Amino acid sequence: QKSYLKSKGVDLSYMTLQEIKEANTGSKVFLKAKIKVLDAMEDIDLSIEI
Amino acid sequence: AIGLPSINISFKELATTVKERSARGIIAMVLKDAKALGLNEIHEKEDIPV
Repeated sequence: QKSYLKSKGVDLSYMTLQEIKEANTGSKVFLKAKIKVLDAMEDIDLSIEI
Repeated sequence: AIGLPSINISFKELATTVKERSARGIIAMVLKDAKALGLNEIHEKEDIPV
């Protein structure tokens, strides 16, 4: 969003991060996500002490 | 002069402007052939005269 706003010509040097996220984008949406994908058991370790 | 009453609403754009400076990164290419003489204007990597 910041890169897009700069590409348009706004001067966000004063605007706070929250106000930067406030800004109108005009039919464009930018989102990011974080996930971790599980996997089935594939290799098994086992050490036995007598 | 006194005329008919005038009501006008004007809509303008906030013409945010970054000045257009001299273009950099253009290459002049010259070559001799018997086909497609003159300039050929290969702006895009993909398209090529056949």
